[PDB]
Amino acid sequence: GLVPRGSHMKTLVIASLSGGQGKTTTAFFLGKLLSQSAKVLFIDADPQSNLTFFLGHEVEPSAPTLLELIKDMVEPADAVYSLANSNQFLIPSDDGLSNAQEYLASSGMGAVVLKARLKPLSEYFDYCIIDSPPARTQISIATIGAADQLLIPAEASTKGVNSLIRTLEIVQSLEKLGAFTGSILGVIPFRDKWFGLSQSKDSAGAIAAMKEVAPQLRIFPSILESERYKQALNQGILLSELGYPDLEKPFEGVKEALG
Repeated sequence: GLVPRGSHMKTLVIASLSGGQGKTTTAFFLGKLLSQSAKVLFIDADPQSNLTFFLGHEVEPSAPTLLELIKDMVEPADAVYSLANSNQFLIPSDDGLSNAQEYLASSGMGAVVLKARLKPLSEYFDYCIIDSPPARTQISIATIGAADQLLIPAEASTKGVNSLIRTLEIVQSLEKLGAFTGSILGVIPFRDKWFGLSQSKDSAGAIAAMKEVAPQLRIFPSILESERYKQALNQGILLSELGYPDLEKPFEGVKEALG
């Protein structure tokens, strides 16, 4: 049973055209951090289902997940599961989430299907954090449509700059069509390589080119390349709890920009 409150749930989406463990990382640590003093709803919109795994949830056989919520086969709240933490909940994903592609496309309003599905939950949480799939897919675009704020991780590399660009053009076209009504929180570069005191010229350049391509956008302190992210993720804890609080700073920065 879900306790309703005075809350008007603010939906944040971590979206980026290309394949990146950057979104899932950013969704995990950012959600966990928001849940310190707020009620947070995680949505795992990637058919790879990592966020669901990292948050330590397993989907039982006849259990309704995101797929069932998208296809209107179940009340929204029946796809919301409680987590270990008392402030964190999860609309999971497993195997067949990709069957949502056909359903969404053929509906003729894919990009706003999820936005609709989640309205009912508006009063029950303070935040919704969506980890979107690593492609242009129907789903990909339904998450963007659902967003009040959009956060775009981008690899500090040429591939990352090109992905930032394709993502902004996808967003713009959804805005023109009326699907995307939110604003863009900013870009958060990731896999930024440093060699002690000097950063990789390649990373410095990509990040410099991000500010050029999108001078209107805010570019957050970046996520250093580091195995720690994967280590904490694996044991389901924050980076500060693992012992490396500096790495947590760029996520703190994002939290502070939502308040």
